[PDB]
Amino acid sequence: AGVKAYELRTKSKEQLASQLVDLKKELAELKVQKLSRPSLPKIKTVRKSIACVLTVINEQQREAVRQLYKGKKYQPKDLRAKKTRALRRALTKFEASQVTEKQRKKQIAFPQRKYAIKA
Amino acid sequence: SEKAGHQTSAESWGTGRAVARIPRVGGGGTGRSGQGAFGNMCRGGRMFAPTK
Amino acid sequence: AAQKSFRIKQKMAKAKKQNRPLPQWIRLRTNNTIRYNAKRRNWRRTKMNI
Amino acid sequence: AMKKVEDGNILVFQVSMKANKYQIKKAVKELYEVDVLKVNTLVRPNGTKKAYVRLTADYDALDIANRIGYI
Amino acid sequence: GKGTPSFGKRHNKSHTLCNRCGRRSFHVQKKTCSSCGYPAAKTRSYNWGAKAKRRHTTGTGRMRYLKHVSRRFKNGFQTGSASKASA
RNA sequence: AAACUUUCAACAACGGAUCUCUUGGUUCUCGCAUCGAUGAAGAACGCAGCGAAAUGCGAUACGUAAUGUGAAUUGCAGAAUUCCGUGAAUCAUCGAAUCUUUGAACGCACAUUGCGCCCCUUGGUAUUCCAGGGGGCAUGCCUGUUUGAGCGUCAUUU
RNA sequence: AACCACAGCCAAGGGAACGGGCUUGGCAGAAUCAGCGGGGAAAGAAGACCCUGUUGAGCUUGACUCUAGUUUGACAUUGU
RNA sequence: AAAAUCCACAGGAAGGAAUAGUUUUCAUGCCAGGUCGUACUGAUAACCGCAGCAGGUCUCCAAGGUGAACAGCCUCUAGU
RNA sequence: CUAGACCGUAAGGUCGGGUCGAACGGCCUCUAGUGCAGAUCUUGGUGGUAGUAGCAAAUAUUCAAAUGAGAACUUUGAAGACUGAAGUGGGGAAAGGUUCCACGUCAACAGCAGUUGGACGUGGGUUAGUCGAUCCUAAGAGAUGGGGAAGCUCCGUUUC
RNA sequence: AAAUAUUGGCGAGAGACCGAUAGCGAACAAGUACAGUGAUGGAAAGAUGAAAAGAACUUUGAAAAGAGAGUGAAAAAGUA
Ligand SMILES: [Mg+2]
Ligand SMILES: [Mg+2]
Ligand SMILES: [Mg+2]
Ligand SMILES: [Mg+2]
Ligand SMILES: [Mg+2]
Ligand SMILES: [Mg+2]
Ligand SMILES: [Mg+2]
Ligand SMILES: [Mg+2]
Ligand SMILES: [Mg+2]
Ligand SMILES: [Mg+2]
Ligand SMILES: [Mg+2]
Ligand SMILES: [Mg+2]
Ligand SMILES: [Mg+2]
Ligand SMILES: [Mg+2]
Ligand SMILES: [Mg+2]
Ligand SMILES: [Mg+2]
Ligand SMILES: [Mg+2]
Ligand SMILES: [Mg+2]
Ligand SMILES: [Mg+2]
Ligand SMILES: [Mg+2]
Ligand SMILES: [Mg+2]
Ligand SMILES: [Mg+2]
Ligand SMILES: [Mg+2]
Ligand SMILES: [Mg+2]
Ligand SMILES: [Mg+2]
Ligand SMILES: [Mg+2]
Ligand SMILES: [Mg+2]
Ligand SMILES: [Mg+2]
Ligand SMILES: [Mg+2]
Ligand SMILES: [Mg+2]
Ligand SMILES: [Mg+2]
Ligand SMILES: [Mg+2]
Ligand SMILES: [Mg+2]
Ligand SMILES: [Mg+2]
Ligand SMILES: [Mg+2]
Ligand SMILES: [Mg+2]
Ligand SMILES: [Mg+2]
Ligand SMILES: [Mg+2]
Ligand SMILES: [Mg+2]
Ligand SMILES: [Mg+2]
Ligand SMILES: [Mg+2]
Ligand SMILES: [Mg+2]
Repeated sequence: AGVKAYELRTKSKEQLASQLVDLKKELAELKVQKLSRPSLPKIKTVRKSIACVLTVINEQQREAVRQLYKGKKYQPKDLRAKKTRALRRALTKFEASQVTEKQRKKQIAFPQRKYAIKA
Repeated sequence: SEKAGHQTSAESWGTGRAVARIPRVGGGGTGRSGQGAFGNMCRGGRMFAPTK
Repeated sequence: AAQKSFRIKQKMAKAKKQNRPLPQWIRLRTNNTIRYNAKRRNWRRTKMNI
Repeated sequence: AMKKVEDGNILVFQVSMKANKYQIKKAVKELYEVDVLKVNTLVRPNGTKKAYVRLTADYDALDIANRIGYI
Repeated sequence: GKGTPSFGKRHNKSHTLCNRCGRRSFHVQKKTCSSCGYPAAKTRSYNWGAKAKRRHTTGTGRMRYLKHVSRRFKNGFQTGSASKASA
């Protein structure tokens, strides 16, 4: 059936490493059995189980690193957002909204007014 | 399409090769090589007065 | 050449694995239109230009 | 490959194309707990790598092949 | 003997495989690919060669990363994960 | 008179016209704005129980995680307490990852799967040798840091 | 495979002034095999000679019109 | 041809003394030596020439007789 | 499709019969990529030629058995020959890329044949401290500094 | 900023357009097979049936296959 990632998430790093080694042994033994058995479908289940364990392990390591760099400038580039080169180049909302004190005075003094032609 | 029938570098072989003077696909090895092109009478050619 | 680059031998190994007829059960699949191996190469017929 | 197993004290393995003779020696010692005398390697005409791993006189190749599972 | 007997001397190679485009257009002595222009930084291309441009242009390969850009755009380049668990 | 040649018809050939069909093309219009050193486009090689290709993917390899759906997949084989279910599927969605060798391609090099250096760490009696694992080392330019050069130059001083 | 309008016996006549066909005569009997080079103005190529084209190209020169280079002058660089 | 590379010499920096202080280009002893290539043809059928084409395509080994001779002719091994 | 029928001078139209299998007409109008014998016309298909020209260089084959449905050609034996060591021998370099080897096997291919095969199908096969590459420099190629160039880039190889 | 452009990209709606020699070169494993040293050049190829129900079985043949039988509305639909 394979392993369930939601089950795997409740495990520590050592437990996931132990399961990963156990599954690798299983795959090696099953690849030996494939030499004599004409067809082996369990290979795919164990192979996907290995991917699921490696995925969960990676998610735990990446999450712990995110906690390590929490709320500080200069995150690792892999943990930064992957929007787009140009989007990452663009001025921030703060920089875009910046105005001179002179323009800000004019915006305060003479804003566009709400009006209607009725009376 | 304005490029239909003309996406080819075909040229005539001229007289003296016992074939008509219609431009012909160059090269070799594909069955299209040596065939007529660009003409309204040619298969895969350009239609007469393409609709605009 | 019998003293080859690895890159050439790698390309020769890929061509060796490709050299085969169509698997028979592919013709049995629903909506199959593949009749044969239209890209079958042979050392006597068409050279592979490295 | 099998007649090599019961005649030359040799285990024949398909190994990674990125593996060199050191890594093949280290892996065989770790996965199978046998001591390795020599490793010869070649790249097969299908692009995989074949390792001829000869064991020391202290280990048989039949019993290890049986323990691994083939024959 | 400019024809058939001279054709029996063709056993060297002017071009081999290009690292960049895998074309067998890498001129061995010039160390330039006649197809892609390796090792120049730009890819060799010409507007008089419209078919060649068609042969090698964007979309004739896998588009390993571009194939998902429009989907990420359509979702606003969102970050995080989907929220719920099941039905 | 037969055979033979020729014409016509029937049946049979050869060949693939005609008719009907069309998950394709072409043209017009509308809406939108999103590639890349956070490594693109493109290239090589590989990956399935049985695949050569197309398509998909990258040693986590026709895929992993997540979310939705709600019982498939299917050419065979196989599995099918998971089927009133955190749950089938070559399903949809997709925001987390993996992403070989490359390529603007960035240690140097590259018709070589060629050759180095730095840091951590492991093994071989090992700062020095060999090897394994992990992480690094391109160029131009900007801001800053530190360390410097120049009788270019200012004060200072037994 | 070349080749093939249809085809295939002559004589003369006329005819685009040398016909296998047209006109007048000669004649004329299935199906064919080996050979042969008279004829098919046989085949091979939109004559390469010649002429025409307000079609070229190679080459030459005191052709027409220019040009790289080079030389000469002035200004600038250019000061004391 | 060049270069990598190996050695020698001149020089005399520095280092070295007790029961052997050191040093040992003498002997023996221990460990390791990665990567890629490696099959086969090499041509009157494996290469190029549209092909299983009398063409073309670099080179090593080379028995006896005759004879001046790797000539021509005959023969042994091997091959067909 | 139809030496069956009818109408129209004609372009054409209609009907019967056979085949066939899913759409299509009459009339009034609109519109065109709207009618073919020719273009050494395009693509594809097909003839006569014609069972014709031919399959004649490299001295050459023969007997028997075995196999097999089938043997001039496969195998084995016997025999006759040839290459005649600057080879029709034994290896290699470019190049090819599995052609190497084994089993199965003959529709296509081997311009006859085929039980054979460089063919078809499925597999097996290439093991290095010492052989090569890898290192060196050669004629040369080429970054850097720097100078040209609108620029793609060019020069230059120790230069300021 | 907007009114303007847009034979590329993405997402849509359409046509007195083409209907497999047409329509893009490509309706199909199409920029594929294949040619060329190379720049480049570059095809052909759609349709059984509603459903494989894709012909069990007998017989002749060494076999392909034939003759039967059978499936199907139809084999005057047998993947030639
Ligand atoms: Mg997998
Ligand atoms: Mg067209
Ligand atoms: Mg290589
Ligand atoms: Mg190797
Ligand atoms: Mg080796
Ligand atoms: Mg010649
Ligand atoms: Mg010439
Ligand atoms: Mg050259
Ligand atoms: Mg990447
Ligand atoms: Mg999916
Ligand atoms: Mg005619
Ligand atoms: Mg006539
Ligand atoms: Mg005549
Ligand atoms: Mg008359
Ligand atoms: Mg008469
Ligand atoms: Mg004559
Ligand atoms: Mg003329
Ligand atoms: Mg002429
Ligand atoms: Mg005039
Ligand atoms: Mg000329
Ligand atoms: Mg060998
Ligand atoms: Mg060998
Ligand atoms: Mg060729
Ligand atoms: Mg003598
Ligand atoms: Mg008729
Ligand atoms: Mg129907
Ligand atoms: Mg017309
Ligand atoms: Mg006609
Ligand atoms: Mg006419
Ligand atoms: Mg004859
Ligand atoms: Mg002799
Ligand atoms: Mg002789
Ligand atoms: Mg050999
Ligand atoms: Mg084979
Ligand atoms: Mg034959
Ligand atoms: Mg035969
Ligand atoms: Mg055999
Ligand atoms: Mg053989
Ligand atoms: Mg078409
Ligand atoms: Mg019917
Ligand atoms: Mg019928
Ligand atoms: Mg029918």
